[PDB]
Amino acid sequence: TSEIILQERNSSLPRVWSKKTFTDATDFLGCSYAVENGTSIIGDFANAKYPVVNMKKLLERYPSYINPKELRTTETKALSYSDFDRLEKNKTFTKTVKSGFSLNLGPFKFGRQKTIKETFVHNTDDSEKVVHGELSIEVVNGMLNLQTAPSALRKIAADYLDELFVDALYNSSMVELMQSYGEFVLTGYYTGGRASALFYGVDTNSIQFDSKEKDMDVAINASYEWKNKKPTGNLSIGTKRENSETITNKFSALSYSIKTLGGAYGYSISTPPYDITNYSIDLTPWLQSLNDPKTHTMIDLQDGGLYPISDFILEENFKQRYNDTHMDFQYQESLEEPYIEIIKMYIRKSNSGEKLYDIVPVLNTRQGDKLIFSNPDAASQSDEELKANSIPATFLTKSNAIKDEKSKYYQLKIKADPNKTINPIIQLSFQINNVDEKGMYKFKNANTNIWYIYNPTSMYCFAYYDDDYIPDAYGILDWVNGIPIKAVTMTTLYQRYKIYGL
Ligand SMILES: [Cl-]
Repeated sequence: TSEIILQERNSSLPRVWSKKTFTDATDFLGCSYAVENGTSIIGDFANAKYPVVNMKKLLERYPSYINPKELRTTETKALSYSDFDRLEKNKTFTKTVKSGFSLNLGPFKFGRQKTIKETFVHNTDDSEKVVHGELSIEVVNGMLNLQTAPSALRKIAADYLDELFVDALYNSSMVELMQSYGEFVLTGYYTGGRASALFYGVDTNSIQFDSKEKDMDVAINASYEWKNKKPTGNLSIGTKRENSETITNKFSALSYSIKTLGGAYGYSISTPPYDITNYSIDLTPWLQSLNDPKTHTMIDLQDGGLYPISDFILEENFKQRYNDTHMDFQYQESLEEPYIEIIKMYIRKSNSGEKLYDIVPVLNTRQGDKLIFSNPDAASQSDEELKANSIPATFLTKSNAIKDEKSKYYQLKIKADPNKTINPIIQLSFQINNVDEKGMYKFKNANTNIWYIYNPTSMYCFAYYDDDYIPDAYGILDWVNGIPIKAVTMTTLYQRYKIYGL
């Protein structure tokens, strides 16, 4: 509203903010994993999407980053849940994600409900009577782990990312990247075969969450048979005769659908829904197909076997955006026009209680991050100086002076606005102190084709994949071409610099 342009985006610059560019069980490691848009079966190989880590390249240099271990066990787990928050009553999915990460369960819960609704015939059912069930039957044969020491993860980020993942990182929005890849990277899983069954019951007489869950607990447990459960037997789902009374005594209807993971002679595609007392399926051939380990696949996740994508990238702003987007704090559908806004940054309250501000250029990136170019010596200044930034006349002079300077390096829209505040001291924005376009060097990483432009006095760095369309979006191609080439090692860069992706 009181926004005023100080420089139109140079009109000869283009307006382009983006470009739209499993043999065996061990190949899932370092791939993205889809929660929201997957099958909702935890650890299901189908939810493995695309490679994030270039594993072949990594293992060619450091073979010890991978660590397989033979297992020979069987596992059954049953879960009953009256609603989609109760889905996580045993933290089944929660504990698969890296300990300490801020996990948003919404998408997982949404995906399960979406699947339930697609798997089971459309209903008039009174949700009060509804309870859900899940069964897992697993022949476990192996275990795969990627090294996850932070220093390992940084090395991977720097040099061992899949080039199409690097593409998505710089040529689409984080939103788009998560739609295509999913939200997590596979670091720890189990291999073998698995039968997975979902149940949908209408409890005849209980509406209490716990009572219905105990009813489902009993039903699930009366509804399958594993005789002689040897690892490394007969298996069937469905009740008959005596066991059917166990079900009908508590449920007016209980239906199920199964899906087998790996093996042969099973059910690769989720089955239509069947009444538990009417239709039984013999999985015996499928179970004994699992004696051929060639038929094995990814079947479940290790605790902490899923790492956020943010652990696999160096860029501060992408890391934060991934996190914020996952948490539903931010959502930019697609990359946009960058611009510098000269606005006010909160510093402190005067001894009269008055808010005092510095005037600051803030680069808005394609991704919509705000990179505040702060003056850390602004806090030293005396109250009356800072208060003079509230005078329209000093704002004119300073804003125009900053524009005159930054204009030498950036040909994008520069605007000023005396009524816009940005507060990084109390709060997405980032602070980069002592930004100075004159003090920079650059080098290209040969493995990844990323340019890293770094200021070795102030310890900040702007990164971008090597396609001129990007510097052109910021109208900085001239400037960057003039920047002298000076290599620094990746480890020095990420250990000693803050890196921001343009
Ligand atoms: Cl049926």
